[PDB]
Amino acid sequence: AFNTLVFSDEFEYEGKPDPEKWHYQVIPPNNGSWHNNELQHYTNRSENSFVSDGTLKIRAIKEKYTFEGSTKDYTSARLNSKFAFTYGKVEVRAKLPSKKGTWPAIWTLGANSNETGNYFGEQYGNAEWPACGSIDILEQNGWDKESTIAHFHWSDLNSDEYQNLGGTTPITNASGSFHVYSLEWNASAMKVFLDDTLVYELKNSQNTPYNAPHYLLLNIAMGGTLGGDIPENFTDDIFEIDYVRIYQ
Ligand SMILES: OC[C@H]1O[C@@H](O[C@@H]2[C@@H](O)[C@H](O[C@@H]3[C@@H](O)[C@@H](O)O[C@H](CO)[C@H]3O)O[C@H](CO)[C@H]2O)[C@H](O)[C@@H](O)[C@@H]1O
Ligand SMILES: [Ca+2]
Repeated sequence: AFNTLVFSDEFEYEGKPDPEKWHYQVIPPNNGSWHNNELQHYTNRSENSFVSDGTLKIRAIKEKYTFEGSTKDYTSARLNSKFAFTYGKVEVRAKLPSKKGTWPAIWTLGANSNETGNYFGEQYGNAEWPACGSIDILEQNGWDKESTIAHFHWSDLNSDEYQNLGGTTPITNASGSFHVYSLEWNASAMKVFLDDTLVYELKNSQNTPYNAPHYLLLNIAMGGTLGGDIPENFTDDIFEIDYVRIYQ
């Protein structure tokens, strides 16, 4: 159904993520910290993201880092697409971090999120999460690298009731072998796959925030709710992305 390519990055250049395509988040949203009790700051430096040899790397590092008076013990990157879209098929081919404590994600936020320091501000609205909606195409927690997560977080348009549900699936060699993490999203349903396996399908409806533009996020959080305990010896780890493609 989704046969027209509308956004892609094949990462076949060298240096910073293409600034026509990617926006960095660096300002923490919660008084000097990220959410979910996560332990990193996110930066735009070559320490934490770079493109080389046909692939994007996001790299989390145990490193003391201070931003605007708030010191953390880890650094990473959190990218947002400067493409916003309503419906489509998103495909991201990647290798995931292997190390305990890492929490990689490939996900979306409604573009009316107005999250601090994002790219779209109040252009589309001002719907504080979860009312803006989100789709998790991929997460892994810190303690089980043999499973992936797909999940949805939202409140219905006629509600302040927060909903959150999804599924998981087994994965083999998530760090050493590329897999394709994908979403097929239309007015009827949102389906998340790992290669050809359906991880979760949620029916769409007008009562949901999944009928207006979303943007993509790519990140590695450290610690926090799904990162869990980080080994004392942690040095650094990479989330390597061969491409992002979006079709409509
Ligand atoms: O909106 C203010 C509200 O924010 C809540 O923080 C949420 C985070 O819980 C949420 O975490 C993401 C997960 O839902 C899941 O989508 O996967 C991603 C990637 O792993 C997680 O980051 O992210 C949204 C958007 O940044 C935050 O708004 C606080 O918990 C809550 O107290 C506060 O009111
Ligand atoms: Ca590539």
